[PDB]
Amino acid sequence: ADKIDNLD
Amino acid sequence: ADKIDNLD
Amino acid sequence: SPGIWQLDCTHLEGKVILVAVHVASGYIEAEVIPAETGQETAYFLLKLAGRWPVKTVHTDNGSNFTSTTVKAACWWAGIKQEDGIPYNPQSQGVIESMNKELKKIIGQVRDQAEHLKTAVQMAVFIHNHKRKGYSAGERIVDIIATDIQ
Amino acid sequence: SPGIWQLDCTHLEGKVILVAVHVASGYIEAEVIPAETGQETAYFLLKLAGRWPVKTVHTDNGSNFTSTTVKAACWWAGIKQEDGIPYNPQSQGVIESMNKELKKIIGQVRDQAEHLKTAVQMAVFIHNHKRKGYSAGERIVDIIATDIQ
Ligand SMILES: [Cl-]
Ligand SMILES: [Cl-]
Repeated sequence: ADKIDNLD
Repeated sequence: ADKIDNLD
Repeated sequence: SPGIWQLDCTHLEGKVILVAVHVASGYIEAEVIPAETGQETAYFLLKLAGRWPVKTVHTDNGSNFTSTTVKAACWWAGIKQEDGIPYNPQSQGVIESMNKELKKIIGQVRDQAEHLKTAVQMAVFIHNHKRKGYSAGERIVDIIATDIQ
Repeated sequence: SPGIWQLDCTHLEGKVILVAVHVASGYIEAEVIPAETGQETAYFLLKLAGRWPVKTVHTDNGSNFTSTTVKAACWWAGIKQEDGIPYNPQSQGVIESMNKELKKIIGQVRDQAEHLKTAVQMAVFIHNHKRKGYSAGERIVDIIATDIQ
């Protein structure tokens, strides 16, 4: 998701 | 429950 | 003084952030929980006392002071549980200013994290490493090491 | 060496206890998670680095060393992510003996707690406050304060 905790 | 984390 | 902490509870995004502040340094630990219950508060204090030498905790409100679950955790971990009455009115303002600082930081990171808990731990890291010069994380270690020696 | 930590993952009750050990003191932090994923390990490292000045983490296995989520948290938090190869074979035995000690402690408290996570935090508290004499919690503060000075 483009987040540090959800790179997806 | 007579436990620290559940006194019940 | 090396062993005195203050609990603080603030709200964001419909969730509760529970914070412990080491009064003499301003270092903090914090967590996100769905709501502020005696069981959640007791577990947080058990965590904190396993990690730092917690002598006294000033509770954030009268429900956590009354809670027998909280008192049970403070007995287990050897912590003196006290009220949080601001006999020094400076306390009120310090806490309010800290909550505004944390929410500011959380907003500056918020879009790097999908979950609030990640943003809150980013904010703990920034707060504790900020040089104001020493940081809060340096001050707490120095204070406690001085006490130990 | 004030900044070096080792990850360690051990299992009990069908759950995973993830541990970080500060190698020079033997102080630990730990949590219970349902399984050991790069997201859970990354969040744990973000928590740890906000609370102590974590310079290097030796990962517990190859999957956490490879995980881009763990590398992302180590970048965020300024940690050098390293492997956990026991070039000093003494490391292998220290970790094994630590896991056996924590499980021993957890057995000794286990019936005071309904949930495993409480028992593990009781065991973290007992491990860090045990004098062997100074305790690991005293050693870590001494070591880091000496470094800051
Ligand atoms: Cl609440
Ligand atoms: Cl697993």
